[PDB]
Amino acid sequence: DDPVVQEIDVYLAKSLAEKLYLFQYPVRPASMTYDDIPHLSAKIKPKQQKVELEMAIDTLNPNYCRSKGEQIALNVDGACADETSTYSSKLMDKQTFCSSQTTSNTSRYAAALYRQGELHLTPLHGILQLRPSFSYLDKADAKHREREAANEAGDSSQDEAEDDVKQITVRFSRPESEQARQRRVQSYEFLQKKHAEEPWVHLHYYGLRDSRSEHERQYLLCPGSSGVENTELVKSPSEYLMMLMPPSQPSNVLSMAQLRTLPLADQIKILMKNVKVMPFANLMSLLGPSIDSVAVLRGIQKVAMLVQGNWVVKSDILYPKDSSSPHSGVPAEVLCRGRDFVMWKFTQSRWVVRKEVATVTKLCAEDVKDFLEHMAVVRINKGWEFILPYDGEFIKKHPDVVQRQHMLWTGIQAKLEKVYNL
Amino acid sequence: ETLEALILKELSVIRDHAGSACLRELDKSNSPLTMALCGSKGSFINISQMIACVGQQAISGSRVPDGFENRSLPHFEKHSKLPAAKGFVANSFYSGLTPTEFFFHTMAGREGLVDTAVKTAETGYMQRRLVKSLEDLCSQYDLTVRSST
Amino acid sequence: RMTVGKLIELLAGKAGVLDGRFHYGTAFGGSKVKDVCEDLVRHGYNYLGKDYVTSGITGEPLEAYIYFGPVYYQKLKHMVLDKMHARARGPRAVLTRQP
Amino acid sequence: PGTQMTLKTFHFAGVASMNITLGVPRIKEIINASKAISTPIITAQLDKDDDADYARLVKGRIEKTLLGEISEYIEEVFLPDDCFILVKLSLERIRLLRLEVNAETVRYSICTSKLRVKPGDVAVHGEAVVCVTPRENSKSSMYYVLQFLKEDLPKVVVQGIPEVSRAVIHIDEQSGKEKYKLLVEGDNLRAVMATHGVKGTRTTSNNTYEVEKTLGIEAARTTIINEIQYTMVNHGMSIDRRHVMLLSDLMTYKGEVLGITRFGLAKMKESVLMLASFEKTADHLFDAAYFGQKDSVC
Amino acid sequence: ADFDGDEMNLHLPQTEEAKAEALVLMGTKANLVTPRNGEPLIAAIQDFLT
Amino acid sequence: MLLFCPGCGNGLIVEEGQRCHRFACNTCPYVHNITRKVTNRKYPKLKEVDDVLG
Amino acid sequence: LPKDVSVAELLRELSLTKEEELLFLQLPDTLPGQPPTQDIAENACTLADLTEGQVGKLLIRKSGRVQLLLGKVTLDVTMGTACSFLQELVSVGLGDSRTGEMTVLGHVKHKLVCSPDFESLLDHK
Amino acid sequence: INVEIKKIMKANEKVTSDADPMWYLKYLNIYVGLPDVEESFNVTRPVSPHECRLRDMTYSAPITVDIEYTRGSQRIIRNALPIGRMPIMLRSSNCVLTGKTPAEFAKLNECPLDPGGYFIVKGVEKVILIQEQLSKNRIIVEADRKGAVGASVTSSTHEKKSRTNMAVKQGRFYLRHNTLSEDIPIVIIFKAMGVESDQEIVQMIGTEEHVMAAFGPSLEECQKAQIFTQMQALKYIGNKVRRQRMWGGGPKKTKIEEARELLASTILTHVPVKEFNFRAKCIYTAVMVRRVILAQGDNKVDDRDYYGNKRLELAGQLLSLLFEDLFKKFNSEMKKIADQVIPKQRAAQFDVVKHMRQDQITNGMVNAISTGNWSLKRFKMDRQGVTQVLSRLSYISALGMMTRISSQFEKTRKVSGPRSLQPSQWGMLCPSDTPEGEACGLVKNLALMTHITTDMEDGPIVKLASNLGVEDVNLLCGEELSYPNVFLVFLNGNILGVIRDHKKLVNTFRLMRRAGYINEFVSISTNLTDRCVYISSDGGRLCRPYIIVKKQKPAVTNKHMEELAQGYRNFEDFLHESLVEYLDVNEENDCNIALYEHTINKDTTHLEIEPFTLLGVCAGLIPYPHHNQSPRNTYQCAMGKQAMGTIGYNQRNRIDTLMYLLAYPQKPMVKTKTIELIEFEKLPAGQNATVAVMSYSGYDIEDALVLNKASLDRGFGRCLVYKNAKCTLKRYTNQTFDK
RNA sequence: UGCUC
Ligand SMILES: Nc1nc2c(ncn2[C@@H]2O[C@H](COP(=O)(O)OP(=O)(O)OP(=O)(O)O)[C@@H](O)[C@H]2O)c(=O)[nH]1
Ligand SMILES: Nc1ncnc2c1ncn2[C@@H]1O[C@H](COP(=O)(O)OP(=O)(O)OP(=O)(O)O)C[C@H]1O
Ligand SMILES: [Mg+2]
Ligand SMILES: [Zn+2]
Repeated sequence: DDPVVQEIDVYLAKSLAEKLYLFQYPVRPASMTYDDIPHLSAKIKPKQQKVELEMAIDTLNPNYCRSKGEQIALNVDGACADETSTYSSKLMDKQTFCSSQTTSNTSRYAAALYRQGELHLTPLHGILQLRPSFSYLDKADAKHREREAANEAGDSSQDEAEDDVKQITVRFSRPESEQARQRRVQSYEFLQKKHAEEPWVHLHYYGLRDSRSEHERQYLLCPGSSGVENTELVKSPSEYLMMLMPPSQPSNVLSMAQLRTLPLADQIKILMKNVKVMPFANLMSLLGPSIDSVAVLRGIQKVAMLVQGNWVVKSDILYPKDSSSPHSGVPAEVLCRGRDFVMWKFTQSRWVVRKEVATVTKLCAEDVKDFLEHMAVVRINKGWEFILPYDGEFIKKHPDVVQRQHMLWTGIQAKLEKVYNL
Repeated sequence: ETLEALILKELSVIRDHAGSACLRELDKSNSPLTMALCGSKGSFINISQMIACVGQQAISGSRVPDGFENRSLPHFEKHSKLPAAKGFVANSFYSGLTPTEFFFHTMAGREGLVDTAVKTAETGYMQRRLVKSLEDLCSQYDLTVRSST
Repeated sequence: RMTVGKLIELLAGKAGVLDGRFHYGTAFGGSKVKDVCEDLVRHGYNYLGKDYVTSGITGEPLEAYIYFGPVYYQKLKHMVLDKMHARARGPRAVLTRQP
Repeated sequence: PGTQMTLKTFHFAGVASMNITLGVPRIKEIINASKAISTPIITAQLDKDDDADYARLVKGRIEKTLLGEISEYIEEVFLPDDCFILVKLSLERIRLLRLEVNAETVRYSICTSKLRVKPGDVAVHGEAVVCVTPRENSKSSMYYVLQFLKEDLPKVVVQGIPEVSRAVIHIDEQSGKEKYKLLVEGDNLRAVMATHGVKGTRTTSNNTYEVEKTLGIEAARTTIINEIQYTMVNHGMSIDRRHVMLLSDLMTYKGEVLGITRFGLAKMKESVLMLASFEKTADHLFDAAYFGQKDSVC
Repeated sequence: ADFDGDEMNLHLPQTEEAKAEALVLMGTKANLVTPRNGEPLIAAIQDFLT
Repeated sequence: MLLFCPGCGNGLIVEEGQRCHRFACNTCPYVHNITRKVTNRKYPKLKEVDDVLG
Repeated sequence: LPKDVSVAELLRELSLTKEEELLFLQLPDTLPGQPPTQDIAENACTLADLTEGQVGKLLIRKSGRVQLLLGKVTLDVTMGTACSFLQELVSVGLGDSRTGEMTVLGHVKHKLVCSPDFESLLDHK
Repeated sequence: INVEIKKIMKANEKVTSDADPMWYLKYLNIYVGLPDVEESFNVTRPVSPHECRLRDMTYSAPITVDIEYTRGSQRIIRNALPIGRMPIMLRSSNCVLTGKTPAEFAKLNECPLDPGGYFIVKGVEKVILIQEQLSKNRIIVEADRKGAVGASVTSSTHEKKSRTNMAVKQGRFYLRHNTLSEDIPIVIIFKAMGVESDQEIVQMIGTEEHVMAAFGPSLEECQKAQIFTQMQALKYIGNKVRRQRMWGGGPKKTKIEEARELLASTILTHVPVKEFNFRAKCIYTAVMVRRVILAQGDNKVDDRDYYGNKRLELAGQLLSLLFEDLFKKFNSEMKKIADQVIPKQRAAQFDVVKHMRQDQITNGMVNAISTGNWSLKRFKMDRQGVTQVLSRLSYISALGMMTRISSQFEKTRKVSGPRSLQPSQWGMLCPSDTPEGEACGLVKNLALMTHITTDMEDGPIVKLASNLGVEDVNLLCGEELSYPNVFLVFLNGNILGVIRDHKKLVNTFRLMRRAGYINEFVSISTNLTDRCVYISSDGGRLCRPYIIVKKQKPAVTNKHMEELAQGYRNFEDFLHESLVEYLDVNEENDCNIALYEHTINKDTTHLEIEPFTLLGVCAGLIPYPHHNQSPRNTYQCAMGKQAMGTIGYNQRNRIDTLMYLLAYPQKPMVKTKTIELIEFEKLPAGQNATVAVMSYSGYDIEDALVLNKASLDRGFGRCLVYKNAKCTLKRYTNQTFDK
């Protein structure tokens, strides 16, 4: 699936980045538009965008009821007051559409204008949903309330001068508790008053049929060459993935990933502590080919010993100085001595007898069993055999390391003969 | 429901034919067969279930309902009305029951257990009421059953 | 009760004690009947557990073979000594003078 | 036997449908003598038990059929001169189900027993066409009260007993002859017996209250006995008929079927101590203290 | 009963009249049949039928 | 059936005007006269013939 | 009306006809770029920080795949929710602090959604 | 004790009194420390759990906190001031038993095989059973007593829990809430929540013909009234509102204000409103009405027994709630004492140090863990039987009682609806293990291989959902909700948005979770019947590990198993390498799992690790359970909890009110792998006897057995019963003592 | 509460 055709280019325009709004009518299908409806005005605020459109509707059309129009006009407004009237004439002539804010940030939304062979993207400064607002009914209810008050007052023909002098009812500006103050701030009335504090801005309407529409429609384009290498937008896939997903901030607790993040020495130490038996090639494969062999060799020579070409973790690594036998509680030094004796017996011969080790080291059966299971397997009629075969390749490749390990084992043998009196 | 009835009929046919074959092939002096013949304990159905083939696991007189969406267990396809996927047990107790078959058998067992648990209390209350209501009648010497009054 | 699992456990335990092994009764698996039957016939015992047995009372052999084998029985806390109860006149409650 | 009963299922009594409550719940409903029971069954015999056409005819006669179940389409037509709801009856389905219903019978069923529409508002414009013309009744009902009739008109009955909800044609396949009967899942025995073509002499019912109210107290006793015996036999366990006879007589010795609940027990018995011990201790004790009713030791 | 750990109660009457009534009316030999349908309950059981 | 006013979007009742029946909204003077026939069928499911079980 | 696809949409918009069309596409929160000298941090990079000119290409592969090559990475473009109500894209330019102009640019009919090809980003490294 | 306690302390870090301003008590950091005993005079001493068992005391650690306050307007700081005592769970992070070797366990007189995880209070071992409840913030469509198919939603936030219902009793949708005098039509609530046009409401409910036909009656009923604006609907709601028994304070015409507050905060608390913007809440109620309409036809009624909607609360959440309640009570008491002391005492400046009672929290915790009855007035939660006495009949008894789960139903009657064994319990709970009797079906046990998830941050989940093309719900109208290809994506009961081609979304989310960028415990499921994509990240959900299968071949090979056996890798490596992943009930509902390799077909997404893990701990002892009947396995599990045998290696030093030991216990010959896993062979509870199946002497008629006299004479079945007799010689108020 | 039946 190769890009056979339609290799369209994408351009970016910043001319109307702060002047582009998206108005959508959830109740008006796309078939019918407001191109023929003469608009009158549009109130708007720069901050806390909430636009209110005031349009005009026809009356002589057959789809308009003149009697109900007169009725609603008399209900919303007075008889002939006309100082603050929602409608100039005695009929419902003006219609109000109120805007609701969908989301606070609209940076991820952009308008795309498609021309032959190119697509121009322009950011949106705000997106609002326009719906037919019912505000004339609130004023109608207020007028009905004031008319009821007027009737209650005119219950009598001649109303005597009421001695209703406004006594001084100046209330305490009581210090409001922090909880009550927060409740007041979070109240809907406070937010509405704060929104109303911002002054309104009046704007005229220019329909799509106007020449100004086609005149300003060209600003969505940008003057530029067809082929231009963008200076930005050059991060690798890994960098993009790290950007769009930023981070939040037994002895085998550490996993492989956590292991690889540690220095080479710690990696080798933990690998020898967990496995306790592994060739050199397996260690090189697990650590990775990008690591030099000399470094891995120097690291493993400090926490391992050579037995029949294989590498066995040192005794002191498994049993720290402050540790003890989990079965008998003997000090870790005796466990280290016993494990060294077992490793020496394995280096001297491939077959090791459990009874002989138990008799020489004077240790219990469970400790010798644990020492043998770490580096040996039970073979019937033969005793205990080293788990891995004789690896002569590593011996032939590194004779100096072989000699170093041989002299170290000679020293360990001298120490064991001095201790156990072999 | 027609498909359900037909599948249940086919599974019951398999069950009864396997049971008949096991009864015909079994030789005399068989302790289970003898205990089923004399009626001391057990029956031919239990023998067929434990030797030849376990029957269809029926919950409330119907196949295993779909606990998950459109299927009893995720191990079967969606909208799959196959016998093995609705409660049927092809294997016997001797050969061993598969995980799904064992789960369906445990479902049937717990259903029976809860049924008996509810029955105990319900019949206890019914017996209490019936006895408290009927404890007054008695047979007189004139062959007329009269109340306390 | 159709407790064929008990018979399988008994056969597996017999085979294990004969060959000195611990058979596994893992759910939906474990040692099959054929392996234990082979182990039984190899040691000279019957391949079905049933063995020739003589009646201890009359001293005559039984007409039917008996199914012998090692079974893991576990004793429960329910004892007759703790459940045995007998009440004489004894004490009575203060509110209602009853036992 | 209640403990011996297993409360089984799948016992459709040979019809593979019409789930009926049997077992301990059924014995409970029987002994309680409740006026309304769950899943009432009525068995009716036919005069012509060998013909299926007559069986379906009597079924349609007894079974409740709504207007929406026989009409093929209902449409609100707002003509420029007037608005009204129109209903087109499917004569084909009518003759298939063998229902003796026509446009005039539908019009007569309208305006009666429901929706209060007057006869002058309903008209017949053809062989299978009916018209309904709502008006501004002024009882919070403007012309747009259409929206009520359009929701209620489809559920107006055109034929059958309102109480009857479902009736089926059961067949007994005796080797001598295959006969037909009606199994009605309703709670109206009088209407079923009064319908044409139904042998009212051999019609039984499961609801004891209806039998008591319709055919007397002895009929109720016989129905209770038969129902208890049948419910007990369904589970394979048998009881001597004398026990159920004594139970039914004790339930029907005051002329009215009184259940075993606290209400019937109080209506039957008179001892204050027994009523206080069974249920409603304080209430019964205070009532007796008020009435000063002396209780014997009988 | 099934002899699987069930605890049963044993009562001793304290009156000669009660003793005689228990022996006569509640006698095991006199209650070999149930009053429900007259079927005998006290009969052979497993290990006796076989 | 349910219809809405293009002006405000509220439900349209049917009322008898001075010349002909018309759809009208209860919160605005918008109206719409009926010119030709308008129908809204529902097609109820009928009763089916049920069978002779047994 | 059958559910159209982006590839056929663009094909019939360019081959079957030549009239321009206004589209409304939804870009991800962060673009694969860095704010150019915007005083920073690995923050969000939106279109408000990028400059004019060619920023990416739109490829239509076989089998109906529609991708957007916006540099080293490639997103995928799919059809968004099929909106049927009126959507008018207008330009509200406040030229003066007292009087501004509202310019109806056009109508919005189709909606696109651009998403990162997470599978490619994962199998890459 | 390491995270939640710090969050609770931070939530109430500052407490101050209204009188005498500029005075405050600020908490800085709280510590629990190691377990200690207050025996010594004003001195602490390390104490082992066995010593607490012997001395009939509690095994708790001192809860201290560093604080800073103002005595006389001069800031005084305390770095270490004990405030309470928290009972420390055994084998916990701060417990002395953790990180100890069997020899060190012997030095402390504790069994190494002891499961632990139970509290020791006043010498008794109490265990907090895992509580099971219904998932919160979820719509439930169910039939009412009269057969009406209505809906319910129990919105539960960190402060309030409110259950609001919706019924169709009279063909129209009425919404019922505990704060409304009478249920009101749903259209009035729609008009009150900002959306006043009926066309928009209908589009939000649905565009299907039957949907409009069913919703017509509600529109007509609303039209009959004069409610057409938001103000009128709010006034009607306020008229349908009742004061909470004369709330203190001047109302000042708060009818409409109270209505708006109840609509914004009280009703649907889980649905958040940015600033009195009910758009999300409007869409939520519209989707609920649509679900009710769709359910009013085909009877697709959701079931409560579906464990995919169940949540398990461990001891952690219960203890967190209890500690929060106790800390709030302590802060309130301190504020009251301050208000009572500071304004009238003397020029001697008052300080909280002289009034910080340290016995409050300790006594509260002790009573809550011992009695087991939890009464939280701040949440109005009155629970009983939360803690139970650990049964020491045998090792298996305790090991099985530690993994128990109780039901919210709190068995008191015969419901017979949750008692059934649901297929949703596959791999999570043991089907056979259940107490035989009245508690059958409602007291369950966990499976051998299972895990309970915790709570996540939910941040990266929302970020990835937003970056994957999820369109904002506020940007489009509700009409898009009626399209067949548009699927709703939720998040813990909250509408996250809409999406198209949900297959891509689910695949990418699963791949990202496998990669490691998303927490492996976040579950994603899809429901095509309702067309809803559920994203669950709350804690308490049951998850099970499964091997990922791709193209008829499992990801796990023999080489990986060899590496695991040799120690090159662990289970966490399998989790990171996209080899084994955790699946939830709701997630596995859409996935295809294979029992064995031979069962793997083309349409398979996962593979079963082991089938025998379906059983629990008690059921694991059954040798060859698939060859027996289910009641047999249930009775075997019931009696195994009462089986007689050794308890541990410290059973001789242990002194309990009743203990049963076996003279010569022997390990079984036919042992299940579960026995080796739980190390039951080290502490067997039975003996292997040469049983012969036959009838003898007719003394084995019904379930009875005949024993050999010589066998019993040679030690077979010999048992030991140990009882405890405790006496106390206490000192009374007067200077006299019991001698 | 746990159980026993
Ligand atoms: N350990 C124990 N717990 C009990 C006992 N009785 C009740 N409970 C617990 O308390 C809860 C029920 O309390 P009730 O039994 O109603 O207590 P009560 O009978 O009102 O108390 P009293 O009237 O004093 O006997 C259950 O959840 C049980 O766990 C008992 O005898 N021993
Ligand atoms: N709640 C109870 N009420 C009355 N009796 C009970 C109750 N629980 C147990 N029992 C006694 O125990 C007996 C129940 O045993 P039963 O149910 O017949 O066998 P079971 O327990 O199913 O054994 P299987 O599982 O068949 O091996 C009968 C009854 O006398
Ligand atoms: Mg018993
Ligand atoms: Zn209108």
